[PDB]
Amino acid sequence: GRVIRNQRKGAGSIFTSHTRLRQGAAKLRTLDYAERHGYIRGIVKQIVHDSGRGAPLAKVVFRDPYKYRLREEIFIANEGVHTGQFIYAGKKASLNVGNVLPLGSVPEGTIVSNVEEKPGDRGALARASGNYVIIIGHNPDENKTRVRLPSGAKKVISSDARGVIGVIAGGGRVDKPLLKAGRAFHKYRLKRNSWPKTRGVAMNPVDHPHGGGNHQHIGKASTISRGAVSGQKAGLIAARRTGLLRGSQKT
Amino acid sequence: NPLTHSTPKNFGIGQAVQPKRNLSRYVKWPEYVRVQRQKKILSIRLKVPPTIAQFQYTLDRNTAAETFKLFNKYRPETAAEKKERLTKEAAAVAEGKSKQDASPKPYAVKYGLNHVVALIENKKAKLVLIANDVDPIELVVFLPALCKKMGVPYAIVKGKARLGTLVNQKTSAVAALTEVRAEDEAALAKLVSTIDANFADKYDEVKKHWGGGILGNKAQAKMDKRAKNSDSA
Amino acid sequence: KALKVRTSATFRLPKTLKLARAPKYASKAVPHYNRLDSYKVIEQPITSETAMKKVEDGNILVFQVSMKANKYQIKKAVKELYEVDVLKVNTLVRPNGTKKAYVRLTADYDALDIANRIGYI
Amino acid sequence: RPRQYATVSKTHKTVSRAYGGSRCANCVKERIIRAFLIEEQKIVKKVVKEQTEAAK
RNA sequence: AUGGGGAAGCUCCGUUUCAAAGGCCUGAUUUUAUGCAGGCCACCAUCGAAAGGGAAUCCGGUUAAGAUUCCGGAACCUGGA
RNA sequence: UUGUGACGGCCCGUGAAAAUCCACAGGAAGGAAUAGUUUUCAUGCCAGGUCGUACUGAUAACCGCAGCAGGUCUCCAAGGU
RNA sequence: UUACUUAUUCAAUGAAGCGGAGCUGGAAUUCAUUUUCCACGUUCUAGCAUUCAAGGUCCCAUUCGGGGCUGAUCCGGGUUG
Repeated sequence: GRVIRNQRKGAGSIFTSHTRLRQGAAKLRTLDYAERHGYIRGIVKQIVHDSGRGAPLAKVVFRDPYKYRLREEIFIANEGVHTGQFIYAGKKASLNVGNVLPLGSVPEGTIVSNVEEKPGDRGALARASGNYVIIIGHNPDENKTRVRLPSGAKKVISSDARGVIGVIAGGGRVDKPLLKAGRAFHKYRLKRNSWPKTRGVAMNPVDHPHGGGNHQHIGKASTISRGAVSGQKAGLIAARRTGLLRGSQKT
Repeated sequence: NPLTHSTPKNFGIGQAVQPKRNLSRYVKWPEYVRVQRQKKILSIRLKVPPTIAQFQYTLDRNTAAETFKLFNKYRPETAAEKKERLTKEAAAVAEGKSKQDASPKPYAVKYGLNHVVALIENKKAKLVLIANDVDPIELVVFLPALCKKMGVPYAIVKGKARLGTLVNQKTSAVAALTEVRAEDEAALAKLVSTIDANFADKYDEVKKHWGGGILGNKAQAKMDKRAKNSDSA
Repeated sequence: KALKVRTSATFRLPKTLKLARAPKYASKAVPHYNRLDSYKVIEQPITSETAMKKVEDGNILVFQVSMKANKYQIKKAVKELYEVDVLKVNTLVRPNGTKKAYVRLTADYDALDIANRIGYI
Repeated sequence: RPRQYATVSKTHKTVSRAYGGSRCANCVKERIIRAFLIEEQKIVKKVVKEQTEAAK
C-alpha cells in the first residue's frame, strides 16, 4: 500500500501549526520567590485576540524584584479581567478572579484555570475557552490537591501548583454553528492543515485501510487494537464501546 | 543635616528592588567546577571500602611538620650542586686520577614510586611517606599493605605537591628514607614511634574500618527531624 | 580562607591576557609591489567618434580602465599621470567586459589639450 | 518618517510640558493627580495603621 | 555553522540548547604600554525579498544608439575636529 | 481614475516581524565677569565606493525542436452611444 | 505497602533567596529545660519605585570627598523542584 494521511501528519512538513499571527506562548509568571512567599501585583495592560486560540490573552506587566525592569507576561484571560486591572500572583494573593494563587491557598470548590500540572511548569490544565478546574479537596500531609478536570477526570496534583481564578474567557464559542465550509476553512487556516477531511472509505485500498470495494464500506471492524501499528490505527482506536450512548458525562 | 532625608528602602516581598546580595551560593559554575564538587560529593556519599579511606587519615600538622623538616634536611641535591660536584670530580680524576669516590656517600630522600616500592620490597626503607592526592588511587592503595608486610613504618601524609617540593619536583606521590645520619637517627626513631602508633599497629583496624556514607546537609537535617519527631512521645 | 562576593549568579569567561603576534619568520618574506598602480588602472584611452566628441565638447577624457579600479584610484591615477585636476569620474562595465571611465576635468584644464598631449588627436 | 525625525529640531518632536512628546496632556494630568492622591493616601494609611497598632 | 549528542561512515539532529560563548568613552595617550582596583553591561552566528520594511533629485536640454545616471539650473540625505 | 479623510459592516478569520529613527522621568559630568554653554537654531568645509543600467518582454527577441493561432506577472487608459 | 540518595530520569531559572539559626510584642497546656507561625510597613485608584542607597557609628592632612560596619542577621556553599 501507501503511507496514509495520519502517518504523514507526523513528519511535520505541511502539518505544522501556523504560528505567524500568534501573540506568544500563554504562560504563567515564573515561580521565583514572591509567588511562593508573598504576592506580586501586576497590571493587565491589554486583552488581545490570539489567532488559533478561542480564548483572549492578557498581557500583564509585572515589576522585576531584583532589577529596575518591567517584565511582561502573556496570560490566558479569564472572564471579567479588564485593562487597568491589578492581578495578584502569589501564595498570599487573595481569592479574586484573575489572581494566581496556589491550590493549597485556594479552598475547596474554587474555580481555577491555567492550572499547573507540576509546580513551575507555568500552566497546563484548563486553558481552552470556557474551561475550568474544580478544587475537589486537599490532603496537607504529603501536600496534594485533588481537582476535577474539564473532562471530568480526577487528578491528584501538588499543592504548590499555581492557577488563575475564574473561568477562561471566550466561552460558549462552540454553541454557534459554523454554517459554512468557508467558516471552517478560516478557522483551520490559522490553526493547521487538518481540513478538509476525505473519508478513508472513499479512497483506494492503497491509501487507507478503508479504501476500495464495489461499495463504500469499511469491510472489517472499525475498532482498532491499542497494540496496532501505524497504518493500521485508522478508525476507533482501543474503543471500549461504540454506538449511540444513553447517558450523560457524570464527571 | 537639615538637607538630608531618611529614604529607607523597604525590601519586602513586593516593595523595592532588592539590593545586591551575595549570590555566590547560586552561581552557575562552569562544568569542570561542577564536576569537581560533585565528584567529591559522590565519593563521600558512597560507602568507600577500607582500602580507600585508610587514606584521608593523614597524620596531624605538628608531626607532619617535623617529618617534612627532617626530610627537607635530607633533601636531594639541586642541578647547580650536581654540576659543581661533577666538575670537582672531573678535576679530581684529572689531577690525582681518583677512583670517582672522592665525593662522600650521599644521604638523600628516595623518591619515585617504583624505586620506593622496590626499596620496601628489599626492606631498605627506614620510613615511607605516602601521599593521599594521587589521582588513580591504585598507584599507592597497596602501599600500606606492603609496608605492613615488610615491617617498614609508613605514614599517609597530606600533599603530593608537598612531597614534590620535598624532592624538587611538582608531585612525588611517595617519599622514603632508607639511610640516616647519626646526628638525627634519634629524631627519626622518635618520629617513627609516633608514625607507627598511628599507622603500622592500627593497620588491622584500618583494614576493617569502612568509610564514607555521609549524606548532605539537607539530608542530615531531614533525618534529624524524623528522629526527633519519632522519639518525641 | 573566605570567598569573594559574587553579586551576579552568572559565570563569565575571565578576561585573560591576549598576546600580540611575534612571528619567528615572515609569512611571504617580500611585500608585493603595488598591484594597482597608475599605469595599471589606466590602460589606454578610447578613441571612438563618441569618445572624441566627449573630449572635444564635454571636457571629458574617455579611458579603458583596469576592471579592479574604482573611481578613487582612477581619479588618483589620472592626477598622477597627466598632472590634471579631475572633476568627476563615472565608470561603467562595457558589454565586452572591460571598464570604461569618463573623467571630467575641471575648467582649468582642456580635454582636447590633454588628448593632444597624450597623442590621440 | 522615523528617519526624517532625526533631521528636524527638538521643538517639533515634543511639547514644553513634562512627558511632552511622549504622553498626552490629559495623560500627564491624570498621572499627576493619581501620584499625588495615592501618595497622600499612603501617608494616611501609614498613620492610621501606626495609630491603631499604638492603641492596640 | 558553533556548543553538544548520534552514526562504521558519507553525515544526521539541534539553533540557545546539560557551553567559562562579546563590544565604546576618557584617565592611562611616552624616563612605561593599548598594559591597567577606569564604567555600562549581557544582541544570545549567519544566510534568506531587485514586489515586504528602507536616508536622500527634480525640471529643461542633449545621442545614430545612454540617461531620475551626461550637460545647465535648482535641491536633498548620510558620514566626518 | 487615483490618493487621502471621517466613518460604518464582516469574522469560532480580528488581518504577526526586524533593522533603523525619534521621544520621554535622571542630572551622574560646568561655568557665574575681554569668557564658561550651544554643530537637535541659521551660515559656511569635504566626501559619498562597488555591481546592474542598451533592447524585446511576445501572432518574431522568453518557453513550447520554429520567426509555433499555445503558455507567461504587472502599471498608465481619450470622445460618442 | 514502603524508607535513603548518590547512579539513572523529568522540568525551571540571567541557576535570587534552599535547609537549619533570634531583639521587643502576639496565638499565649510551659508544671521557668521553649515545640510552630507573625509586627519582618506590598490589595479603593492604568502614578513612581533605577546612580556602590538614604539615614545611623569612629577617623581622614581636605580640592571631584570618603573608608569599615550597618542599613540588607548568622551557619552550610546541595541553584531549585
